[PDB]
Amino acid sequence: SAGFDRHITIFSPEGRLYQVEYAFKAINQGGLTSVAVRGKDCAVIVTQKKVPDKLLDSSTVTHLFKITENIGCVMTGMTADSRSQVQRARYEAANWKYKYGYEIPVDMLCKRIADISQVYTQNAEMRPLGCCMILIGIDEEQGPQVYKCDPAGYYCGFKATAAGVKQTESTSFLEKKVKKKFDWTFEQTVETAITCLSTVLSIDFKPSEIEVGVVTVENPKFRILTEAEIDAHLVALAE
Amino acid sequence: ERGYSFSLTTFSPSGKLVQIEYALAAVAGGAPSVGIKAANGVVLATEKKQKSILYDERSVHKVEPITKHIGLVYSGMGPDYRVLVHRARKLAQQYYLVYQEPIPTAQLVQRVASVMQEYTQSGGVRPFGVSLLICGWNEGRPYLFQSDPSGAYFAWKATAMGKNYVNGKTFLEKRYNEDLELEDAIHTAILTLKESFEGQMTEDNIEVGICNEAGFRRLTPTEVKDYLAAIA
Amino acid sequence: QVKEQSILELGSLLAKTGQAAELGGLLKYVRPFLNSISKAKAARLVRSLLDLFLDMEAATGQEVELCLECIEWAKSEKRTFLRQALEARLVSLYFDTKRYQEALHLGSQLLRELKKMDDKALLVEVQLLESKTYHALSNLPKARAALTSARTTANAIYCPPKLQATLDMQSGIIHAAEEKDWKTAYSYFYEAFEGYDSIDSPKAITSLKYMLLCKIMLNTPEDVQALVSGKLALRYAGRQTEALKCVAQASKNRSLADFEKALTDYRAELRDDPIISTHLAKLYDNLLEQNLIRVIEPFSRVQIEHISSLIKLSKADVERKLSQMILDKKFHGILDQGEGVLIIFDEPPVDKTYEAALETIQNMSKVVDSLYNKAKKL
Amino acid sequence: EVIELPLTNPELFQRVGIIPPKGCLLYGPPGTGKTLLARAVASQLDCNFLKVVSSSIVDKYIGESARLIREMFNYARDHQPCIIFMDEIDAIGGIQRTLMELLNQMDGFDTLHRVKMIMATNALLRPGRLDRKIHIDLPNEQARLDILKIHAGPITKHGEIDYEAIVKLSDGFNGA
Amino acid sequence: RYDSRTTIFSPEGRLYQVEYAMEAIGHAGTCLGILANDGVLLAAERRNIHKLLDEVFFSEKIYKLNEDMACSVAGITSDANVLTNELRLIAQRYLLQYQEPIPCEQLVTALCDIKQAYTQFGGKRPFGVSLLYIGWDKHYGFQLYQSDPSGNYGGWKATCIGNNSAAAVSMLKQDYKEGEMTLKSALALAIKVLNKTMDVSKLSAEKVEIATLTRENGKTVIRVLKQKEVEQLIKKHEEEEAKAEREK
Amino acid sequence: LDKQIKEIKEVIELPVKHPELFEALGIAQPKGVLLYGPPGTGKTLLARAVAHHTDCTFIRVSGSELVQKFIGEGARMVRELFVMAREHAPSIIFMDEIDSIGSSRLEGGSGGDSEVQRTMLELLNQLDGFEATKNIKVIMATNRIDILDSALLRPGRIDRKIEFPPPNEEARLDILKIHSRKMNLTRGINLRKIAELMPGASGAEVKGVCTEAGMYALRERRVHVTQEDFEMAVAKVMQKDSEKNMSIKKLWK
Amino acid sequence: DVLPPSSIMMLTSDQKPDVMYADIGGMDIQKQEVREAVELPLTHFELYKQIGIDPPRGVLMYGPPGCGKTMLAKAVAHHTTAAFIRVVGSEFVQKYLGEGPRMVRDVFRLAKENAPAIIFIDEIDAIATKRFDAQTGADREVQRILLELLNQMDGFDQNVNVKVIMATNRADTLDPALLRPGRLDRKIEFPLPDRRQKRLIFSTITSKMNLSEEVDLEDYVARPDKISGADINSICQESGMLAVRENRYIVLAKDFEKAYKTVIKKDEQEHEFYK
Ligand SMILES: Nc1ncnc2c1ncn2[C@@H]1O[C@H](COP(=O)(O)OP(=O)(O)O)[C@@H](O)[C@H]1O
Ligand SMILES: Nc1ncnc2c1ncn2[C@@H]1O[C@H](COP(=O)(O)OP(=O)(O)O)[C@@H](O)[C@H]1O
Ligand SMILES: Nc1ncnc2c1ncn2[C@@H]1O[C@H](COP(=O)(O)OP(=O)(O)O)[C@@H](O)[C@H]1O
Ligand SMILES: [Mg+2]
Ligand SMILES: [Mg+2]
Repeated sequence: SAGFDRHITIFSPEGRLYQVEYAFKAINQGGLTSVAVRGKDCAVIVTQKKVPDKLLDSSTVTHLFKITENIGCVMTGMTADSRSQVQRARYEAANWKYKYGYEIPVDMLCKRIADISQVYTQNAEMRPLGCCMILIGIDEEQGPQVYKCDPAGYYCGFKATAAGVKQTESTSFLEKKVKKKFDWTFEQTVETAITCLSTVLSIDFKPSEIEVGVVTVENPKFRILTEAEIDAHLVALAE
Repeated sequence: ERGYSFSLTTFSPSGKLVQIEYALAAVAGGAPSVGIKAANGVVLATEKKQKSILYDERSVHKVEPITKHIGLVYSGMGPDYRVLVHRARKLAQQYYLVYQEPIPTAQLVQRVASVMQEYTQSGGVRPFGVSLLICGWNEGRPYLFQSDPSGAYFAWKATAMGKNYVNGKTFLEKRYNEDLELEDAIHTAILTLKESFEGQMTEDNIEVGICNEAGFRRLTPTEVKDYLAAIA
Repeated sequence: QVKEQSILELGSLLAKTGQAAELGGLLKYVRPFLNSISKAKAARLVRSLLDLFLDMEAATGQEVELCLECIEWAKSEKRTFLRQALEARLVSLYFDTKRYQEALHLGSQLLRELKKMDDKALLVEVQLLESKTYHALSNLPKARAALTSARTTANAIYCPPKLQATLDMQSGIIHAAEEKDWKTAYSYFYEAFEGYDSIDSPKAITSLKYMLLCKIMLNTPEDVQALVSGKLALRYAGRQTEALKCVAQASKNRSLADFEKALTDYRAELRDDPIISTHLAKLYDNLLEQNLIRVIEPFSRVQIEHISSLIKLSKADVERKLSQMILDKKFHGILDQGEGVLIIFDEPPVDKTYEAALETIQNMSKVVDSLYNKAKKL
Repeated sequence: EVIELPLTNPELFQRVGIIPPKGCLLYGPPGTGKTLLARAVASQLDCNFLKVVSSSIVDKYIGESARLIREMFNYARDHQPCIIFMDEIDAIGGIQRTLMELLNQMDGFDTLHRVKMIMATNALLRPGRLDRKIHIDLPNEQARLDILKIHAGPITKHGEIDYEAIVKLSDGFNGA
Repeated sequence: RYDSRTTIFSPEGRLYQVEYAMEAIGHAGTCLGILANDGVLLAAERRNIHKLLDEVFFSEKIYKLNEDMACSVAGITSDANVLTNELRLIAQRYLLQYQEPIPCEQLVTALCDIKQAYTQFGGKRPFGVSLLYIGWDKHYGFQLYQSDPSGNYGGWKATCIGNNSAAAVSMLKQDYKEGEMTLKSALALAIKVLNKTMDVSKLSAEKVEIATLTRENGKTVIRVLKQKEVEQLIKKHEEEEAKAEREK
Repeated sequence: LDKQIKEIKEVIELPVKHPELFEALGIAQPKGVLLYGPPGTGKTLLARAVAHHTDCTFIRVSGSELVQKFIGEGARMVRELFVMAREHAPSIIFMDEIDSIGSSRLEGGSGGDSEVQRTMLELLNQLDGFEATKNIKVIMATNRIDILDSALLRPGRIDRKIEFPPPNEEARLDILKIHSRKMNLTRGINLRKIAELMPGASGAEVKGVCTEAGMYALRERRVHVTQEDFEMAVAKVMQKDSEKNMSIKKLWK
Repeated sequence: DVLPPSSIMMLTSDQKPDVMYADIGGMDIQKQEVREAVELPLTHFELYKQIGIDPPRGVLMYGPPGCGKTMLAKAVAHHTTAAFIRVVGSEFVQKYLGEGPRMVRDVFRLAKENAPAIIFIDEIDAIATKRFDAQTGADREVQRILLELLNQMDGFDQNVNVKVIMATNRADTLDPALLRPGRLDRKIEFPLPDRRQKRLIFSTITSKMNLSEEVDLEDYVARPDKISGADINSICQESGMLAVRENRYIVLAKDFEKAYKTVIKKDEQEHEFYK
């Protein structure tokens, strides 16, 4: 039982791959939490921005990476592998554009990412990339879309989601929230995401501890909200 | 014989490829799937439950088309299913290009089985942890085959794979008659999913596909709702 | 194809009109038509027309005659499955007409044919009919064995909701007959009630009545109110459920007068059902026994008139019940009709010493016999 | 909320029907005050408050039972209310089947004097196997001040001493 | 131990992996072939006889390799399929280069060489497929060849591999009349052997597959017996058994 | 098992009853006999039968009685057993389930059992060593004849290894008659048909079928078992657990 | 003089499990089989003698966990007039080779001394695996324990008047020797409750509970979820405890529904790709 968890290509006695689950758990090593909420006409994601050192450069720590002007990603988990996967995703989007013209839909983009991860998991050559890849982006004819697609190679469509240490609690909070059908507006979506993160983390959420990125139908370009916009959204949330 | 339950390229003393059996167990530990072959067409049904209401049920489809007249439903590891379906589509289109005729269900199933077996012959490559169930209508005769990680393929008339497959097989051989029609086959498949289905069978939780002479098509939530209401 | 549907519609209309002779004439005329059509379709048409003919209340005594004519004609035409279906319907008709012995013999004859043959649905139906007829004749062990065989054959084929409801109802009846486990009887009756409700069959009300009777038999009358005012039971509210409710209330208050009044009022809904009638009579006997035992505890020489007044029953009825109770080693005492009292004493134990002494006397007598066998040698 | 209601009003528990509230768990960081929780809640009752931390109750197999499972409830009854406090169950005899049989034995059959087992370490989580589970958070810095004040009370300090900035530079995350 | 990989030699000098494969070949379903003066035949047992399984190919164990060859199979399904595909490729390649049918033994030797190469080079597990070969060639005519997982083939007049291969082979040796068997007699002997080689009584026609090689007017027709003739042969064997018990 | 019974009595009865025959023949008296076969074939039944018509001490040793915890307790127990058997000579020692002690010898190291090995070595010396036992015959019954080390199964410690194949048709009929003697059979209870319905019965499964028929009779509250009851008992006791997963069954074509 | 005579378990009169057959909800077939195999012979041996069938000596309950095997064992223990001994398979496997089989033979000898007796080996799945060609001492110890149990049950010294009851969950990984018609005559299956046994279990567990008029257990019984009896008991206890938490002594529909939703949840993580 426990002797089958040293190689990624060896099946456990009950029909399990232990290394993939181990990478899933490693996702939490960063100690961060990220949440995505898909509004009626917007997609908003908020992730913790931990800077436990005065000498760090807060501008170079942001975890929100822009794969493309129309598609967005937030890497949660191991930093190096997350950045490697973000670079691979940028390459995949560029190649899709170069070979087929139209911008690769987010679902396809990290479906390719997840296929790469799965091919990694099948052939025992490289340790699976221990970093959850949350994608957002407005898609014509399908409204806002947020897709989480992970080391083992599973990608699904999400109305709301989260990856990180506090994933179960955040998803339970979203389920409690996502059910009371209501106007999913830009401001409402950002407020719900920030509220879910605050309750899960139980933190006052100072403006310098969070980083937000929103894609909207009106402006279908990934935008990273500055400190002022985040603070205004927080003050609106409080009152 | 715990010493030989590790490598796929070594023979156990009794002569069992242990890793293939373990992969088959992993397949049987997946999501349910049942398919029935009717004299008029074929029916494929899988239970599509997401762990929470936060998952877009329409983003990932367990039943996917390989060509205009071939289908695919699985029971096991979905990420492996994605590569399996990609290989199946490539094989079907290669056959079409070389022969300019839609690949017959038998040949596509055989080539998919060969692809599966390709991974069960060298150390460092994990056997495909998913058993595919292929629909089809070639030469005016409905087809249903199951390709396993071991590479073997059969011609199942009607079977259920994944969790609670024993109960599904027992239900079959009871409500299955060799002279049914597509609607009755759909009803039997829905019932078979029901007897191994936990919770309410919503339109977004059960995905079905008819694969008759007209071709393979994934029933939209509307038709599934109508069928379930008729059965319910 | 059109002819079959037209004939079915005409038969339905005629059965509405009750022209049984006309129905038989149409059947005989169409006899050749079956030879011109498929075997399964012809058998289904004949079965449907025959069922419609039996549905009408025109029990002029020609129902069994028509069934026999149809079975013989089918045997002439060599339709094994159609003949088996006709025989099963004839067995059901014999049950309904209360001619169990002929129904029993026909079912026994047809059971072997259905067992060798692979049509297991008709086999399950015939075994259930045989179990019901066996129960109606008081042969509970054989009836339960037949029902167990029917259940075994049913858990090998597709049991439609109607067949499942019939099996559950009959097995609940059998369990109730064995007055030892009423919870399982109530569970089976609830399963049958749900199966019948999902089909809208008229037997749902009968299943509900049996459920209420099972609830009463468990010394839990209060649950009847909850059951009747349920999400599914509401649509069936009426005379029968209200009669069961009144009987449950009478049992709850534990008053013989209320029980007798309830039985007298709802005579049709309580005395026309053999299961309900027998079980309610047994419950009445138990209630009378308990009440009489309770009312004689303080007395030692109570006069019969006073005890009858206390129980609110006729003097003769209380006298007969007390006599039966005494004659059956129940509460100890002796009646004296000369003036009328129910004397109660303490029943001296038996003085086991005398039993032991008598046994020792017998043993010593046989030892003396053995010594007689000895002493022959002088 | 877990040990007060069962102790005070067994009638309301018996009125509803659900008798056994036993179970409980305090999984979290090691030794951050786990014993103290069972001590602070000992404000009322909790007299015996025995500790059997990972030892004498199953011992891998059954090593300990009755004389190491009942003798417990024994004094746990011939006396005022007490807490078994089978702390650190993650080190018992260092087996799972014995433990499963351990927690499903006559233990809850008696449940004498409202004695509630309070195991704390790190389908056995369902009712009848493990009651409410609480995860002890790492010592919060704002709480860290609370700890330094109470812990540092006895030591002879001077007036200028400040328990304010220590936590900012003291985030050891362990009570000890 | 000395069975970690095929390349490892035991101290006594035994390829433990090859022996393990040749032992595991016993799990496969029973197949046999009797060489007759006018032709050769093959018999196989369908282990999977579930009612829900649709028979679409009718040749699960008996495959056609060339216009004058056919080979039954016994062993792993994937290995069997790969071996049959390679057999067809080899036969057609030989036909293309030489423009005449492979003389049977050439195909057998090619497959045995492939299997030997697998059992020699490290990182490859031995092909656990032992398959009987039948065919006719201008050099020796009708022949039946046995292939083992180790690549060691051999000419044979009647052999059975798979379940209870030992009993079937022994009682074929007991009652095989050399040079005096006709195709009808060969089929009778094959049915007799299959009747007790498998535990299932009555030798159901659906549970047995028989293919025969005949030399008709220079065509080498490979015929797979239809269920009707299989049932006829089963009934003939039943009547023969009744006649034999008549002596009792 | 007439042949098996005669073969066993040739070693357990003839050598001790009439040793003069062996003295005249010039052959050494066979000492031990080993019973091996499919489970529930009748080995322990034959052992009990020999213990019945024995007129001789019939010391019994189970599988784990000679294992013991303290080192040297197994060897001491075996030595005391053989000394007591010799003192009460003649004697027969029955070692049921000799698979426990007497398995194939394993090397040293943590894996090896060692102690059971020492007990088995003590037994081996006792049965055939420097001191030759006189009038002590050992009957050991154990399934899996191939696992016993090739020292306990040497043709000097175990002379006759009688096989116990699952009863054939006539054997099954005889067993049914043996176990149905006290049953209340009904006319038309043909036992040949019932036996034909048991193709490979372990031998004790025949008794299981008889007991199941009796249990059906009890459940119906009668005292006679009919043929249908026997058929149902055969269908029940002879239940088989197939693979039930076509994927695994189809691996081997 | 000769002085008059618990040891391992030897279930004492004051140690009875305290569970009546009525408490066990809806196991008529299994109840009847267990009574026929372990209870009826002790009392009604006359029927067995009249039919001369040598009543079955062992029963092996097998099925999904939490279906109610141990409760049936407890009920037989409390309703039985014979000595009841309960052991768990994990107990037999001990260090100090020679203690597992020693304890097995000790339990069987104890049953023999005070007979009639019932020996219950629960979770015998531990030492029950198909005997393989053991190659290590630890591997051979479990096989030795199994051999000792087999010899004790149907061996040279027939027990007579002692019945052995075993409960497992696989029933197909067990050694064919144990499932021989002479050691485990009856193999009673305990399938997960269907729409019926679920209702009886709900009514039996709810019988003691205060409950409320507005609570219709039929609403929950008909739900397609496949839950064992242990799941039903957990649902009832959780609903009652939720009611108590809100300072309500009456359990209503909302609390029962919340408890049912909580209990049904058993996927946990599942990692989202195994399915
Ligand atoms: N939050 C706290 N409040 C008070 N004392 C604490 C706290 N955390 C740790 N301690 C100190 O640590 C010790 C408690 O350790 P404990 O949690 O019992 O270890 P373990 O969990 O291994 O039993 C006590 O001596 C106590 O003084
Ligand atoms: N040939 C036979 N004759 C009579 N009874 C048999 C025969 N074979 C098996 N049995 C019955 O099967 C049961 C098996 O018991 P046992 O002798 O312990 O089997 P084993 O020798 O396999 O341990 C016995 O009670 C016996 O009555
Ligand atoms: N029929 C039943 N009636 C009441 N509770 C039941 C029933 N079946 C199962 N249970 C619940 O589960 C327990 C019995 O399951 P158990 O026999 O312990 O399962 P297992 O044998 O798999 O360990 C009961 O104590 C109760 O909690
Ligand atoms: Mg034995
Ligand atoms: Mg249990």
